[PDB]
Amino acid sequence: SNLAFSLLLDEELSSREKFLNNYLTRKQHEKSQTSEAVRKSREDLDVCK
Amino acid sequence: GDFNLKTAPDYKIPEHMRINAAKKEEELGHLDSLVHGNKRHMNKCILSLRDLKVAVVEEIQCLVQELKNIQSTLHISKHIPIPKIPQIDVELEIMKRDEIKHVYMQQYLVNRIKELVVTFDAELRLLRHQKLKLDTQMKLSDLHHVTLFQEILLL
Amino acid sequence: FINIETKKKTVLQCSNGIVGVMATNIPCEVVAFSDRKLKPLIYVYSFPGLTRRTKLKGNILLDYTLLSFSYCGTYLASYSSLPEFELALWNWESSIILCKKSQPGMDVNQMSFNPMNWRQLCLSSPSTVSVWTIERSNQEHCFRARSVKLPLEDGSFFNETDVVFPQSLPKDLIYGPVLPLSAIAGLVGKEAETFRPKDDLYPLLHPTMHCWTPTSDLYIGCEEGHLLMINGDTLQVTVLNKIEEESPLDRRNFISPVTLVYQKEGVLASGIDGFVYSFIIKDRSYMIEDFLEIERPVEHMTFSPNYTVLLIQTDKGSVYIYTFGKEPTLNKVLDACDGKFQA
Amino acid sequence: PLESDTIVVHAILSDHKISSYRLVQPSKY
Amino acid sequence: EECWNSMAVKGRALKCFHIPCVVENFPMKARTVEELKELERVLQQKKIEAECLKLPNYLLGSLSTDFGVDTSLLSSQLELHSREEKINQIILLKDIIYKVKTVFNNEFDA
Amino acid sequence: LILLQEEKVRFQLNLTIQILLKQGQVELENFQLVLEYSDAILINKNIIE
Amino acid sequence: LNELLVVIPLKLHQIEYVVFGEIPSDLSGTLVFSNHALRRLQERIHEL
Repeated sequence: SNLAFSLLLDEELSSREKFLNNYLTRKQHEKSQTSEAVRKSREDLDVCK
Repeated sequence: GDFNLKTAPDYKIPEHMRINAAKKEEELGHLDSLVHGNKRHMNKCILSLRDLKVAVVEEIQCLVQELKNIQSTLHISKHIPIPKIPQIDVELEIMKRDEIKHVYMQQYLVNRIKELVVTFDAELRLLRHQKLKLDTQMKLSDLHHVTLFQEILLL
Repeated sequence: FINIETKKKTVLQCSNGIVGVMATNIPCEVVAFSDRKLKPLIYVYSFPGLTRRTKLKGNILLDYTLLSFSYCGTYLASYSSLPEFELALWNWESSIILCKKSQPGMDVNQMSFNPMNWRQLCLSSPSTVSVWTIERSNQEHCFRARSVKLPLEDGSFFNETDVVFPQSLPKDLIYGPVLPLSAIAGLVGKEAETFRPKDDLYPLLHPTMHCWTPTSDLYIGCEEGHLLMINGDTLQVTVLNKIEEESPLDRRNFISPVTLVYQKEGVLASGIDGFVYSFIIKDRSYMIEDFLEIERPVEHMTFSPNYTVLLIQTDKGSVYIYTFGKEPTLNKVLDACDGKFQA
Repeated sequence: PLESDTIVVHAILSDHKISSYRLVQPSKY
Repeated sequence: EECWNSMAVKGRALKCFHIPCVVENFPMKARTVEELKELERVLQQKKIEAECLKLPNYLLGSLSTDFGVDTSLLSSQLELHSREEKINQIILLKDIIYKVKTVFNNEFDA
Repeated sequence: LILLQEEKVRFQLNLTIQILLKQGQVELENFQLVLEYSDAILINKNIIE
Repeated sequence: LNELLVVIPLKLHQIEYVVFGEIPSDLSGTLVFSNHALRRLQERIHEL
């Protein structure tokens, strides 16, 4: 009973690791969208100013 | 000075500290009551999990029947496979609109079945977490039962 | 199109099939309707000429579940129908999608722009309320959804313990450390993070109808009889308390608001009983008064722009108009039959 | 002397299962 | 059928002639061919592990040495860090339980 | 993810083990009634002496 | 009763008597003690 116990805590930690990796992958793309919008805003701000 | 000992000949047992067979038997009775109570609580939880399994299988049955009903009006070329049951000019436009409409009810019922299956398996993950916590508890409960019974037999 | 005073009916035939969702922008006198077919072109027409101003075309393939014009009229949000479930903001004058976001799984029952802030858009589903911020830079727009925590069915607030990282219980020093509850069977993936107890699947309040305050708050009705505040910025929730004056021997203690429209003195609610109620709301409490009785249950209700004409639509299609300060108050414009003509 | 037999609930997607205790009546103590 | 064909060693009692003492055997089920195959597999696996490598009872945490059961093939309780190692130790301890029960059941039959 | 990986390593090193201890002059309050050995710690007898 | 053999399992960090990084090869001089009773012995030193 004590050795069927530490088998699967590791799987739970791997599960949270997978969820965090997926969240990181999505948030990098969202940061890329925001950076692209900021980059186009700089040049349009300068031209229109 | 000195701490409470139970070996040294200079030490004499206090008369209240004198452990007898009646004390040991009452202690084993209280331990057995604790064992039976913990086992009864877990078995009640497992019975609730079994009835929950029956309920979620019935809900998946209803969703699969609704899936067949919406697939009856669905064109074959945009079919999505049925989740398995658990065991204990104008006319073409709105025709294809009906096709993709039944496609997304198909996807919604498949995702709902997936959610129910995942949540039931996760309910089993809960109660298996409460299983090996108490399995490790009752195995030592039998171990200390043997220790007290050895103390019962000798004393 | 039915004129109220002259009772004239004019038909604008959708030449390609049955009309889908319907919306109007009154300050521009434009009528945007979706067509329920393969290409959900939002036909924006101008009234009374019935002239097709524009067709809005997206990536959608059926329809839009809801269309909602902004109070300024320069923007039109569309919550799309099956299968995309895309919320898209349209500059319908230029037919340009400023932003779009797909949310498969949640079904918006009502959406509404904030009348004083076109950047705030509320979407109410049977299970969640979401406030959407349209965040713009230069020409790019994006949707930032903000789901709002809803109270339980008794109105209480659930304190969500971190399921993945439970707090430190006293370690039983023989039987292993206290693990997260989905460990000891171990479904590896997003199932462990969506993992919740089915014995602790506490139901939430069902949001039926939301309307906007002049102060950017949200009046939300529940099928449990509750009325909820949601601030459009802080998203705070506080359940209203009914001022129960001790009037005994009446079974009207439960009122489920089918729809809620704001009035200058409170909220006009409608029940399944066929009764329109006046909810006079003070800071954290409300009083219910009997405002109107109708033979059939009320489905939809709306105000006129001058807030003197009150459109009340029943479930069978009967249309009544309550004119404020004029006798008779209630006038039946449409008498509804079963509609299913067989012979 | 059996109070409740061992019942095993199985998962659907996974092979994870739980077995109940073979409950007997408590001892005369 | 379900009670009696399953038990290779049937649940039996032994009563003293004059003492009210009852000794019961371990009611084994039929030791499966799968169980004997994993017995032999882990036996040669731990034997070649010991050969590649070439202790008190409480560091092991077992008193199965009191019944003549070979527990030198048990991995250390401080080294069971991996899932395969803990599963291997689980099935080793199941076999060791059967071996202790076999020793007692031989004495019971005597 | 960093704290989760550190917890993963620490929990993989923290093994639930069983150790045999005789009751030779053992001083454990509530040893007989309740099962909990959370107060039980293995020390030398010379420390107590 | 002291001579009786019992099972008192403990965790990894419940072992305060560690010799050369391991639990030693003899339990003759070892002693399972209550955690709060060991602090009471140390506090009574300062009290005295």
